[PDB]
Parts: sequence; structure tokens; C-alpha cells
Amino acid sequence: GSQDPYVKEAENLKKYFNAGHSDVADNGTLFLGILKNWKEESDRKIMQSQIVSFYFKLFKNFKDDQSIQKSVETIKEDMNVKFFNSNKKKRDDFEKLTNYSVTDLNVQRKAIHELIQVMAELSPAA
Amino acid sequence: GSQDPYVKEAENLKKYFNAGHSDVADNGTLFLGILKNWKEESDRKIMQSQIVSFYFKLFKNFKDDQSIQKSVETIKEDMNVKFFNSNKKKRDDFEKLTNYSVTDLNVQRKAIHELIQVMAELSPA
Amino acid sequence: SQLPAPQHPKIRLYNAEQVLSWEPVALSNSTRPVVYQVQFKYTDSKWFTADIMSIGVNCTQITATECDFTAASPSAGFPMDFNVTLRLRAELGALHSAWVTMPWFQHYRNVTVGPPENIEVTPGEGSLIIRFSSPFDIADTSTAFFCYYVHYWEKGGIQQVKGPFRSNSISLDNLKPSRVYCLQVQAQLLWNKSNIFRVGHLSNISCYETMAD
Amino acid sequence: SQLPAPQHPKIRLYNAEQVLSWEPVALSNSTRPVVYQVQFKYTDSKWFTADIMSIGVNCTQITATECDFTAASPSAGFPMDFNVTLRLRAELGALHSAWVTMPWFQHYRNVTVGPPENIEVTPGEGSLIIRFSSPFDIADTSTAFFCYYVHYWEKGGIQQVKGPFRSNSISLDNLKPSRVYCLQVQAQLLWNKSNIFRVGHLSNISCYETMAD
Amino acid sequence: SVPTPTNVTIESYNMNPIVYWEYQIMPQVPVFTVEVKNYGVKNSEWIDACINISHHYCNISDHVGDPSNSLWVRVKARVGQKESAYAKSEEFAVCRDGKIGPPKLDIRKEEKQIMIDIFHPSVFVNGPETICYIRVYNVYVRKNGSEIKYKILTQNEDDCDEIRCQLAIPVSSLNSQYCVSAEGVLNVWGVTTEKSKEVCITI
Amino acid sequence: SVPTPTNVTIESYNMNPIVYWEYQIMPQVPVFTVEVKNYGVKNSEWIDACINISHHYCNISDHVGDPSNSLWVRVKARVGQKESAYAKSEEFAVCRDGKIGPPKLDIRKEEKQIMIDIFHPSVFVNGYDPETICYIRVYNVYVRKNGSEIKYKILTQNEDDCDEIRCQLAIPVSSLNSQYCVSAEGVLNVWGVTTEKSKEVCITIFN
Ligand SMILES: *[C@@H]1O[C@H](CO)[C@@H](O[C@@H]2O[C@H](CO)[C@@H](O[C@@H]3O[C@H](CO[C@H]4O[C@H](CO)[C@@H](O)[C@H](O)[C@@H]4O)[C@@H](O)[C@H](O[C@H]4O[C@H](CO)[C@@H](O)[C@H](O)[C@@H]4O)[C@@H]3O)[C@H](O)[C@H]2NC(C)=O)[C@H](O)[C@H]1NC(C)=O
Ligand SMILES: *[C@@H]1O[C@H](CO)[C@@H](O[C@@H]2O[C@H](CO)[C@@H](O)[C@H](O)[C@H]2NC(C)=O)[C@H](O)[C@H]1NC(C)=O
Ligand SMILES: *[C@@H]1O[C@H](CO)[C@@H](O)[C@H](O)[C@H]1NC(C)=O
Ligand SMILES: *[C@@H]1O[C@H](CO)[C@@H](O)[C@H](O)[C@H]1NC(C)=O
Ligand SMILES: *[C@@H]1O[C@H](CO)[C@@H](O)[C@H](O)[C@H]1NC(C)=O
Ligand SMILES: *[C@@H]1O[C@H](CO)[C@@H](O)[C@H](O)[C@H]1NC(C)=O
Ligand SMILES: *[C@@H]1O[C@H](CO)[C@@H](O)[C@H](O)[C@H]1NC(C)=O
Ligand SMILES: *[C@@H]1O[C@H](CO)[C@@H](O)[C@H](O)[C@H]1NC(C)=O
Ligand SMILES: *[C@@H]1O[C@H](CO)[C@@H](O)[C@H](O)[C@H]1NC(C)=O
Ligand SMILES: *[C@@H]1O[C@H](CO)[C@@H](O)[C@H](O)[C@H]1NC(C)=O
Ligand SMILES: *[C@@H]1O[C@H](CO)[C@@H](O)[C@H](O)[C@H]1NC(C)=O
Ligand SMILES: *[C@@H]1O[C@H](CO)[C@@H](O)[C@H](O)[C@H]1NC(C)=O
Ligand SMILES: *[C@@H]1O[C@H](CO)[C@@H](O)[C@H](O)[C@H]1NC(C)=O
Ligand SMILES: *[C@@H]1O[C@H](CO)[C@@H](O)[C@H](O)[C@H]1NC(C)=O
Repeated sequence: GSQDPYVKEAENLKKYFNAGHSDVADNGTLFLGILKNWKEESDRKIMQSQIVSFYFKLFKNFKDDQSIQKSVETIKEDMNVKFFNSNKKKRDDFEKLTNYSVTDLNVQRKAIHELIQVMAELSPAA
Repeated sequence: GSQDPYVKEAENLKKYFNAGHSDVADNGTLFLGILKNWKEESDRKIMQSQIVSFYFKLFKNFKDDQSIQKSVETIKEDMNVKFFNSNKKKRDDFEKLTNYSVTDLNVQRKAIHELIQVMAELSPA
Repeated sequence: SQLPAPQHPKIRLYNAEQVLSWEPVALSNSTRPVVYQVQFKYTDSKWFTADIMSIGVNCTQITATECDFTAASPSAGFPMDFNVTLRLRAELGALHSAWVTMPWFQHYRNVTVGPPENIEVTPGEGSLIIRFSSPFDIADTSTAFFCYYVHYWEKGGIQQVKGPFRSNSISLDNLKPSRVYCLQVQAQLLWNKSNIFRVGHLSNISCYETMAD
Repeated sequence: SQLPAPQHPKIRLYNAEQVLSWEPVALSNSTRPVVYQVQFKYTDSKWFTADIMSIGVNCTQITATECDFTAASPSAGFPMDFNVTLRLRAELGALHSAWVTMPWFQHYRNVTVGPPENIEVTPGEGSLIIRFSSPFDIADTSTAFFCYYVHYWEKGGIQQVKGPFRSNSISLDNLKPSRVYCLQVQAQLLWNKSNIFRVGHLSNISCYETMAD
Repeated sequence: SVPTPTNVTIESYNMNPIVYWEYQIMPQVPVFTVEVKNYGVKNSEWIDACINISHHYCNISDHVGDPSNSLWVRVKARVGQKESAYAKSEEFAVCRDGKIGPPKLDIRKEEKQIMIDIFHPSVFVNGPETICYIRVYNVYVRKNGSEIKYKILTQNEDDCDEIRCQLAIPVSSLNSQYCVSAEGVLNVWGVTTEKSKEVCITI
Repeated sequence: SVPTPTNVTIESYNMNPIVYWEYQIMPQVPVFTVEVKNYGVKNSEWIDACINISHHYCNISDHVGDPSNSLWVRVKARVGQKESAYAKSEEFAVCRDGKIGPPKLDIRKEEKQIMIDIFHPSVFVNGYDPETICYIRVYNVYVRKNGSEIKYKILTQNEDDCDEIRCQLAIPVSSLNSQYCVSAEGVLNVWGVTTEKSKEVCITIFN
């Protein structure tokens, strides 16, 4: 009946990737096991960010499979709603950080430069 | 004198990478500009997580440069203290998520499987 | 080649309805009826054809000058949280017109909320009990809910507003017994993300007399 | 080849000191002195040689049976937040012994805190003023700090403990005037990350007489 | 070669799933073994549930980890000393594919209102912090000819506890017939529990 | 070819940095141009600070963005219509390389204690980018009673001890003759740069 739009589309991708086969149960879990260890939202957002960034990269690889484009882009928007709270700036800043190439010589020089002020505010505000 | 251990080691890497030259100022900022947009810790940790994963990735490529190994892993420990609160489990869970290959056929099938229950708890309680 | 674009499109966001309408496109030399194609896109996404698989209704190469996304079934249509952008064009075979692109909308943010339905009032001793239906059924109450206001006043008196209250039933306590009171019910959609509120339309006036004892 | 490993190593974590010691290794047929090598490692790190470049003290190829990390200069040694693991071995040229690996330590977590230094007590009207120095100087007070406890009692009386208090000066108000009181000062190191505490050692007992009025 | 079983299905009520299958009639009486494989356990392999059993069912309530975690069931047949190939079932999520009992409703009068108590279904009996629980209660209250739907969220500490949920509806002295039925909605898949037995009361 | 300047240095006090350089004496009077380039500005380009100036200094307080952001300074010389190559300086962080004034100390007696007021240096109080990393995190307050000194630490984050105008410390005292002399210094947040030590203020217990 009434269920969040991702459920319908997520199980559609489940069939396309054969994620319903009994062989997926092998070799533990990627995200579900870790996420149960961290109940504090600060810890969760640290882990969820890496998980959300993972799905966006995965969907980017299958942007050419037009069979699943409907299911993919619906889940992407629901992630934009649940995780980024529909904040377009939050979504756009997130995408910039991901796309930085760690082999771009200019990027690492700027990264090494900004390191001090990044470490300066890694700890929570007083 | 009394300063967090990263400062001494971070500016040593600046000299090694020539991050002190005036040409680094070009092309805006990577992290500093974004980090000033988000003051709420939930928003900060979302951004900082991607930044911390970036530095760990960068350090991993230079694991063979013995000139900077002391400075590199000293900064790593200070990150283990400041960002992960010295929680080894937090550090290890973070390291696991990063090492996941997005092209491993087995990994994406499991990711598509766990997607439903991941989305279920993306929002705060 | 090129055709004239459809004229003056409108997005009707009333209650749970989602209807896109436009003025038909005609030609002087018209050989066959012109069809239209509707497409939707999210904030940073690809354009999709509005077809039975994508949205559950057939809105491409259709003869009608409107398309109702919410007609098929409950919860069908675009999710009320999503940021949806629509565009439209008229085409006659190989010929097609320019894309008429609508402004972006989020359902909770742009909806025109109607009055509460099926209002029933029963008198009590110096009070009036009001039971009513919600303006429309929301899937997730945690993300959005309704706040109701009752505008009550004695006949020939000054306005008084009781509210807001979450429940669909309220008691108008402390009223003058055996006196006529008139009331109006008005809802308010609250979306926690928006931190701005949508003021719903008021219902018709209806006056009732309280009991004696 | 192979040598006997150093015997009974110990890590002294007292106040701000960080000293690794061990029992010497001897041979029957010994022509020249045996040296030792100390190495340190972080939680998920590489082993580093303890040399003037790495840690500011030379603890590689050394004849001594100890290695003092905090002796060189102020702020020298391992950061008191860090998870530090040390290992040790004896070597005689090509021959060396097995690695004796110490348990991991965090200084705030494993330190044995000493008593407050330079305690000065001055009597007041029905009171005693206590000023003292901190057990050691902490770089970041927000990360770790001291809570002080004063164990005071009248001669022939029962113990009473005032505390805890953050300041290095305290007033023992509400005391019997012109009476002798004996006191001890004891500190407590609190690390907010651990939310577990290091109980400091008490100072010597010293008795003082309060003022007249 | 012994034939493989057919039509393997899983039916769960109150998170107690049972495996069913069909087998052809044969001169001998065949015995079966039922094996379960859960998602979310380290080094997951097929766990034996029922061993060399002669009937066509197997209760696997003990093999239910998280009611929101997928699980698979396969069954093979043994006749004499020769066994058959496995008959694997579709993935089964107790929260999604299963069904939950109705909540218990209690009604009582007060001076100016009616207190409706919505007791959680018998599943949530203390006697594990899973995704599968109730997020909203659809409480249908029919007064005379018309019924209006109410929504009570479990997250509201002021309206629900772990043992009960309450809803207060004002009433008047005139003749009125209040009939109340309530159902629960699950968090992830929106699966509706069975509708409670409609309890009424009159003024 | 006109020679390039030499020995470029930057000295900052109270976040007012001045650029200095040396140049050889010549028959004509040469003029210089000083250009600043900050880190953290989109499409960063060199900003002119002093234009065709004849002396050997240039106050660039207006070109200070974040006191913790690096900035670079280069200067060239012009004689007649011919110019010289630029003389670039090392990177300069106002918070790291600069120096900050001392705090102002006020002392006053009460019945049972002494209230020490530590007013922040005049840089941070005014009616020069705000919300910066660069500020004081702890105050090292040294209290000498007769011969003996004990170090105190007051954290800026403590709302109960510090506000936007001052920081306070309360020390209990007794009736006997005592000489309390107090000096205080500030420590910067990231680089730990210590401000100048305050002028020692004393007080005596005559009663
Ligand atoms: C400060 O830093 C130290 C050093 O890194 C940490 O101590 C280590 O902590 C890790 C856990 O993060 C330990 O790793 C464990 O090792 C086990 C095997 O090692 C044992 O046996 C060898 C001898 O061959 C010795 O090293 C030692 O006696 C060990 O006891 C593994 O079996 C463990 O894995 C198991 O558990 C995990 C988690 O449940 C599962 O995922 C695995 O599949 C497996 O079941 C584990 O990897 C390591 O042994 C510790 N070293 C020492 C010397 O103690 C401190 O924890 C750290 N302190 C803080 C506060 O951060
Ligand atoms: C919803 O998505 C739309 C589509 O991107 C956003 O509208 C446009 O956004 C771009 C990029 O931010 C702007 O350049 C346009 O000016 C926007 N259009 C209009 C008409 O303003 C819209 O901002 C999104 N909504 C939210 C709340 O983020
Ligand atoms: C599980 O991992 C092993 C290697 O670690 C691999 O051989 C195996 O195929 C994996 N399981 C599945 C179902 O792919
Ligand atoms: C800045 O980026 C441009 C391309 O976007 C590049 O050509 C240039 O070299 C970059 N700046 C520096 C100092 O490398
Ligand atoms: C959509 O409706 C129109 C009616 O004008 C029809 O011609 C067209 O074939 C329909 N499309 C599909 C895919 O059924
Ligand atoms: C919805 O409202 C927002 C803000 O008022 C506006 O920017 C947007 O254009 C509106 N959308 C439509 C379709 O009117
Ligand atoms: C309210 O008044 C309108 C007239 O504008 C009418 O159409 C509508 O039916 C009335 N509502 C009810 C419940 O009678
Ligand atoms: C370290 O000290 C020992 C003293 O036994 C000395 O032999 C050795 O040369 C020293 N190492 C260095 C690098 O100076
Ligand atoms: C330090 O303390 C921890 C527990 O707090 C203990 O596991 C460890 O062995 C200790 N290390 C030393 C060197 O005493
Ligand atoms: C405390 O007593 C010990 C004797 O055990 C002595 O060595 C030490 O100096 C005394 N401390 C002071 C401050 O007098
Ligand atoms: C198995 O199920 C199918 C479809 O439901 C049905 O046609 C068939 O008769 C069933 N087989 C048995 C043995 O009941
Ligand atoms: C299955 O077995 C469990 C105990 O193992 C029992 O509680 C449950 O009621 C059984 N299922 C049914 C349907 O009886
Ligand atoms: C310039 O600096 C160098 C090195 O610091 C010094 O030797 C030289 O004397 C300086 N020249 C002048 C003119 O100050
Ligand atoms: C530098 O200039 C600023 C603003 O122009 C001024 O406030 C400051 O006093 C000047 N400093 C010096 C040393 O001249």
C-alpha cells in the first residue's frame, strides 16, 4: 500500500542485479553490520556518508543501463531527501568533495596546504 | 611549544609537497570553503567524513616515501584521536567501508540487497 | 521541423491532486490531431518520458490537453517530498515543438490546501464538539501533518480562534449555554523541512446552539 | 644469529615522564658491550626506530638499559592522547635477540598521577587557604584536567573530604578557630574520551592551626 | 533418481514462519531435510531446521534472526539411501511477506471524552531492536453513519507507551454509537496488520 | 636591467602586518609596487597594496582576510620606465608568524578572596575577518604569592569564567601580610603562539 518510493524501486534493482539469490548471504554484510554498531547520529553520519558516497558511485557506473534508470534516479532523489534534507547546497558540496582526484598534482598540493585548518576543526565545537 | 602534534608534521609535508608556494592559492579551495558552510555537527561529519577519507587515500599513495612516513602516520594518529575519538572500532569500521570495490560484482549485489534497510535508517530517529 | 509550443500551462496542486494542463495546439492546415509529450525530471537527474512504467499513467503522444498523475490509485504519482520539474511539447510525427519548462515544485511546499471534509457538529452543555475529516491522507505523518483551527464566535460577536490541535475531534468548552455560536474550520499543513507553513482554506460557516444543562 | 631477549621490561608512566627500562643482557663469552634497539608504533602504523630524528632521543644501538623519551626537552615524548606500542631487542652486531613487545598505552589512560607539588597552607579566620601546583603541566586542558580533593580533619577527629574543585587554590571555610587541622591533598585526572579516571597519589600529612576569629 | 520436491512456499503469522512443499506419492514414504540460510550472519552457510522428516512442513521460527533480514529455505528429499536435488525458495522477509495479528482494543467512558486503548499485537511480548515495528496506528472511529481515520505515531511519547496506546475523543450526551477498529502499519514495507475486532460503545 | 629587490620580510603585530625590503642605492629614486595574494579566494590574483611608492615598507592590514589563511607578498622596482623582476616572500600566516599584544590585568580585593580580571587584548574587541580560527584558547595566569608562583589556566570556551570582554579568576586569601603579583599571557588556538606577557600587577594585604 503506502510505502516510501525507494522500496518499490530498490526491489526492482534487486531483481536486475539478481540480489535475491541465496548467494548474496555469503561473506557477511557490508553496511548493515557496521551501522548497528553506531547509534549516535554523529557516528552514524560519519559512516552513512561513506555508504551514501558508495551508492552514488555505483549508480554512476550503471547510468547507461536504461532498464534501471527509473529505479536508480528515484532512489537518488529519496537519498537527496532523507540524507541531505533536500538541501541543494548540501548535495552539491558533497558531490564536489567526492569528485576530487587524489592523483591530481594540484589537488594534493592544495590538500596538503589546507590540512592544518581542516584538522583544526575536526574536533567538535566547544 | 605546546601545539597539537599535527601542526609540526603537517607543515613538514607542506615543504615536501611545495604546498607553501603562492600557486597553491589558485582555483579556490577544496575543503576550507565547504566546511565553513556547515556549522551543525551532523552536517559537518557528513562532509568531514569525505575529507578524512581523502587524506587517508592520499597518504596511502605515499606510503613508500620514507622521508615523510613519520609525519604521515603522526597525522594519522591525531586523526584517529580527533575524528574517531580514539575508538579503534570506529576507525576499523570506517576503513572497511572505504576499501569496498565498486566494481567487484559480488559487492554490488550485496549493496543492492542491503539498500532497502540502509535507506530505512538514513533519516534521524 | 518546428511547431508552435503549447500555450499557458498550469500546475494544479490542490490537496493530493497533481494535474498538468495546457491549451491545445492547432494549425491552419491540420491533417491529423496533434499529440503531446510530457516529461518529468528531479533536481539533478535525467529527463524521463511520462509513460505507464515511469509514472503509472500514459502521458506521451496522447491526444488530451491535460494529464492527471494521481488518477490511478492512492499514493500514485510523484512523492510529496520530491523536487519535480516538468516540461511539455507538442509534436506531429517528425515535427516537434520547443520544450515549455515549468518551474520546480515540491508538493508540500506549493500545494493549495483545502478545507476539512465532512464537518459534523453536535451541541453540548456550554460546548460544541467538532469531528471532521482531514483535507487529504498523508502517507508519512512524521514528515508532514495537519494543524487545525476553529474560528468560533457568538452571532453578532467578535471572532475567536481556538487552536491549534492535532486531533480530528475537539470540544469547544466554556461557552454560554443556550446561545447560538457560528464556527469555521481551517487546516494548516506543516512541513518540518520548510519551516514555513501553508495556510489552508476555510470551510463554510455553520451556526449551532449549545444545550441548556 | 639469535640472542637472549631482554628481561623484565617496564614502562614508567609517572606524571609527564615516559621511561622504558629493562634488565641488561649478558653473555659468557663477551668481548664487547651489547647494544639495544627501541622501536615505537602507533595504533595502525609502521615500526619506527627510536632515533633523534623520529622521537628526539637516541634509543637505537645504545648501551644503556633504559630509554627516557621525556628527558630531552619540554613537550618531548609521545603525545598523551596517542596509542603507543613499544618494542625492544638486544643485538651484538649480526646477532640480535627476539623482539620484546610491550603492551600498548595511552598516557592519560595508563599514567600513575602524583601528588600536587609545592603545597602551601596559610591560616585564616576559621579557615585554611591551600595553594598548590598541578601534578604536571597539561597542554590541552579541555581534553584532560585535574580534580583536587582535600582530606582534612581536626586532631583526633574523623576524616572529611572537600572536593572536587578545579582551581589550584581553595579555602577550607567553616572550621573551628584556634584549632589544629591536618590535611592531605590528592588529585584526580579526568580524560573525557575515556570517561574513566586516574586516581592520584596523596601528599604527606601536614597539620596547621587556624586563626583566632 | 529420486525426484525433486516442488512448490516450496513460506507462510508467516506473528513472525512464526513455516515452510511448505508438495511431493508426489510414491510406494515408499520419503523423508525430507529443510535447510535455512540467513542474510546477515558471518560466514553464512545453510543451517539444518528439520532432519529426515516424513511430513510436508517445517517450523523455522528458531531460524528467524532479524524480521527485516532476508532468509532463504531449500529442501531435499531422501528415499532409502538416495537423495534428490534441492528445491530452493524465493527470498523471504518476515516483515515484508509475513502477516501480523490485530491489536487489542479497549473502550471506556469518561466525563467529557472516550478513552480508546490500543494494545500492541501479541507479537511484541517481552515474555531485538529490529527495523520491523509499528510506526503508525490507523484507528477508524465510526460515530453513527460516518467513520473518520485517526493516526497515532509510536514515536509520540505522550500518546503511546511500550504496553498501550491511547486516544481521547470528546463526546456529548445525545444518542451516539461509537464503533472503533484499529490497524497497525509496519515501518519499512508498510505491511498492514490484521484489523482489530471492532469494539463499540453507546451513550 | 634594473635589479630586483632583496630581503623581503613580513612583520605583524596585532594583526597589522607590514612588508619590508632592502634595495641598493642608485642615482635615481626608484619606486616600488607591492602585491598581495591570499589563499582562499576564488580565481585568486595579485592585489596591489602600495603602488609606485618610494620607501621600503607597505602596510597591508587591509589585505588580511582570515588571520589563519596563508598570504604571499611580492614586490618589484621601477626606475624611469624600466621595471625589475619580482621579489617574492615566504608564505605568511598572521596567526602563526605574527605577534599579539598583551592582555590588560585588573586586580581588586574582596572580603575572602581576590578577583583578577583578564581583559582580552584590544585586537579581538572592537566596534579583520570575524569567525576565524585565530583567537585565544587558554590564558596562562601566573600568580606569585611572596616567593612562590603557581600557573593557572583559564579556557576561553568556559562561559562561566569568560565573556566577550574579560576573563576572571578568584583566589582565596588570608589576613596575614602577603604580596600577590599577577601576570597573564594568552595562547593562540591552532599554532599556540603566545601573546606578550602582561605588565605585572601586584597587590598587598596590609591588615
Ligand atoms: C591501541 O592499539 C593496539 C594495537 O593496535 C590495540 O590492540 C589491538 O587491538 C586489535 C583489535 O582492534 C587486536 O586485533 C585482534 O587480533 C586477534 C588475534 O591477535 C591475538 O593473537 C595474537 C597472537 O598471534 C596477538 O596479537 C594477541 O595475543 C591477540 O590477542 C584477532 O583474532 C581479532 O579479530 C577477531 O575479532 C574481530 C572483532 O570481533 C573480528 O572481526 C575477527 O574476525 C576476529 O574474530 C582482532 O583482530 C589486537 O590483537 C590488539 N593488539 C594488542 C597487542 O592488544 C588497542 O586496542 C588500541 N587501543 C585503543 C584504546 O584503541
Ligand atoms: C529543486 O530543483 C530545481 C531544479 O534544479 C531547483 O531550481 C533551480 O535550481 C538551479 C540550480 O540551483 C537554479 O539556478 C535555478 O534558478 C532554480 N530555478 C528556479 C526557478 O529558481 C530548485 O532550487 C530545487 N529546490 C530546492 C528547494 O532545492
Ligand atoms: C565470498 O568470498 C570468497 C573469497 O573471500 C569468494 O571466493 C566467494 O565467491 C564469495 N562468495 C560469493 C557468494 O561470491
Ligand atoms: C587551476 O585550474 C586550471 C584548470 O581548471 C589549471 O590550468 C591551472 O593550472 C590550475 N592552477 C594551478 C596553479 O595549477
Ligand atoms: C497513450 O494514449 C494515446 C491516446 O491519445 C495513445 O494514442 C497511445 O498509444 C498511448 N500510449 C501507450 C503507450 O499506450
Ligand atoms: C513553488 O514555490 C516556490 C517558492 O514559493 C517557487 O520558487 C516555485 O516556482 C513554485 N513552483 C511552482 C510550480 O509554482
Ligand atoms: C460550501 O459552499 C459551497 C459554495 O461555494 C458549496 O459548493 C459546498 O457544497 C458547501 N459545502 C458543503 C459541505 O455543503
Ligand atoms: C646513540 O647513543 C649511542 C651510545 O651508546 C652511540 O653509540 C650512538 O652513536 C648514538 N647514535 C647516534 C645516531 O648518535
Ligand atoms: C594500559 O591500560 C590498559 C587498560 O586501561 C591495559 O589494557 C594496558 O595493558 C595498559 N598498558 C600498560 C603498559 O600498563
Ligand atoms: C614527604 O615525605 C617523604 C618521605 O617519605 C619525603 O621524601 C618528601 O620530601 C616529603 N614531601 C615534602 C613536600 O616534604
Ligand atoms: C504448484 O503450483 C502451481 C501454481 O500455483 C499449480 O499449478 C500446481 O498444480 C501446483 N502443484 C501441486 C503439486 O500442487
Ligand atoms: C514454532 O516453534 C516455536 C518454538 O520453537 C513455537 O514457539 C512456535 O509457536 C512454533 N510455530 C507454530 C506455528 O506453532
Ligand atoms: C639580507 O639578508 C642576508 C641574510 O639574512 C644578510 O646576510 C644580508 O646582510 C642582508 N642584507 C641587508 C642589506 O640587510
Ligand atoms: C595599517 O593600516 C590599518 C588600516 O589602514 C591601520 O588600522 C593600522 O594602524 C596601520 N598600521 C600601521 C603600523 O601603520
